[PDB]
Parts: sequence; C-alpha cells; structure tokens
Amino acid sequence: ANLAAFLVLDRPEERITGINDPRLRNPSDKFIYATVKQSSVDIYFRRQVE
Amino acid sequence: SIQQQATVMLKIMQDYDWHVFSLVTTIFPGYREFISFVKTTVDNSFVGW
Amino acid sequence: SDCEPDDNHLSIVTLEEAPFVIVEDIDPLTETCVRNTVPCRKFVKINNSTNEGMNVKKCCKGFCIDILKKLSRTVKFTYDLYLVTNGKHGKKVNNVWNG
Amino acid sequence: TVPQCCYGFCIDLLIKLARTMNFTYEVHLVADGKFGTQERVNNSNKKEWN
Repeated sequence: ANLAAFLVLDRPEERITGINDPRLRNPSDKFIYATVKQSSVDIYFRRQVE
Repeated sequence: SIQQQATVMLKIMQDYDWHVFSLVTTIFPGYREFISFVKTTVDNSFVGW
Repeated sequence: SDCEPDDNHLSIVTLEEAPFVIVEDIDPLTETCVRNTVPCRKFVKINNSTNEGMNVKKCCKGFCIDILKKLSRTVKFTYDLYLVTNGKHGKKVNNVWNG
Repeated sequence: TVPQCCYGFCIDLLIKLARTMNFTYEVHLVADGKFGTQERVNNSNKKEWN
C-alpha cells in the first residue's frame, strides 16, 4: 500500500497553466524566464501595466 | 520662441503628473505650426500623455 | 474669477508597513513612475543632527491605494497622499497623539 | 550581405500571392535580425522604428 501511494506522485514540477500562475508573476532567481527581444510580446507586456 | 516654450510647458506638466491635456486654441497666424509641433512632441515622447 | 470655495484637495496620510502599501522609490527612467500608481510625497531627513527635511515624490501602489482610486473615481475628487515619519500608527502618550 | 536560400511557409505564401497577382517579388532578410518596435535611444524623447 505504501509503495502504491508513493508511486502516484508528480515528481516533475506542475505544468504552467498560464499567466495567472503566481510562480510566473512573482520573479525569483531560482526560476528565470524572459522573452527574446523587443518583439510583439514585449509590446503586449508593456501595454498591460500589471 | 514658442517652440521651446511648448517643451517647457510639457515638462512642467509632466513634473506635476498632469498627463491629460486640452489644447484650446484660436485661429492666429503661426499657431498651426505650434499645434503641429506640440502634437508631434506628445506623440514622439515616451511619457504617453 | 469665480469666488466659490471648495475642498477638492484632500490631504491623505499613508504608512508603508502593511502589504497593502508597497510604495517604492521613483525610477529615474520611464515616466518617473509606473503607469498605475499614485504620487506619494514624503519628507526624508537629510542628517541626524538636522531637523530639516526634503520632500521627495514616490510611486504608491497597493490594494488600499486601489480602493482610494475607486473612491476618487466615484466621489470625483482629488487626493494628495503623504507618508508618516513619526511612528507607524500612533499612541496617546501623555494625552498626545502621533502617527 | 551573402546570398542564402530561404524556404518555408512564408515563401510558399509569397509565391502563391505572386502567382495569383502576377507579381515579381524580391525576398530580402532583415539586416538587424529583429522584428523591430519603438525602443528608447539617445535623446529618449523620440520614437523611431527599427
């Protein structure tokens, strides 16, 4: 029973549901993410001041 | 000249966080250039008035 | 031109202790502040032995500040925000209040 | 400005459009290598497209 309970576990980190995840919203040194350059994604991020 | 007076007024308004304008002008000679200059300045600046 | 007194300018006092107030220093670049904030002015001390202070503007953000923005939108009046430099909340010591 | 061969979805769409509209296209690559947006430069009170 204990082995069966242990095997059912998500060892990898949970997949990003979207922009609403607090992990992406709150920056950290242990998880770095960014765009490429000043592209349309940069414009979209700039327009929304959040 | 009025060209730099417009920039000075824009800087003064920016210093007081006045990001909304209202250009109430009158038909006087030489003022179309002033209106065009202030429009180009407000569009060209990154402040975003 | 029109002799009509009014109290549109209301002084506001805010404290940077709760998470609802996250006021930070003014960034020299961009638009001197973020696109969604409130101009907050604070008198900062220049020296330990000098009581003279300098008024420096700051960008104010937070949940309570958003509530204040909604109140300003509804009541349709302006608000000027200050920052307390004498204590956090204030207590009645010797029948004298502070904060 | 060395010559290369560029192919894919975009060039196929361009060929189809030229065939339909009897156009004579001349494909070129971006010298800057970026999409280009409004970025702040020296004398930052100025918008220029790159």
